[PDB]
Amino acid sequence: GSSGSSGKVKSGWLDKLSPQGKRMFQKRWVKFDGLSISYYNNEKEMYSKGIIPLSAISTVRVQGDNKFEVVTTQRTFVFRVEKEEERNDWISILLNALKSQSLTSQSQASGPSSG
Repeated sequence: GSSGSSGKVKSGWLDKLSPQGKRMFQKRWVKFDGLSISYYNNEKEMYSKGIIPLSAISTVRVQGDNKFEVVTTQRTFVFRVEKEEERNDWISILLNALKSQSLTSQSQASGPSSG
């Protein structure tokens, strides 16, 4: 165990679910540093806030096609990607940053392989 490969961050156009009726989707810029998820609105805004703390993230799972649902102590959020590799990537990135903050946590899948 004690794995750790490159790729602890990720940033790209993501469709956030603002409304509560799957009536539409709003695209917003997202970026991960390693502590929290900072995602701002596509358009330039002022006096606005929108950051999800890694601690809030209780669990992560996949949804629909090329989509996933991120549960947060506050309110579950749904993020959609444009590529398959991304969908899986994002999740992994989070799960990886979740195990660091929480030892002996719920394991998803281990891949012991070097080169």
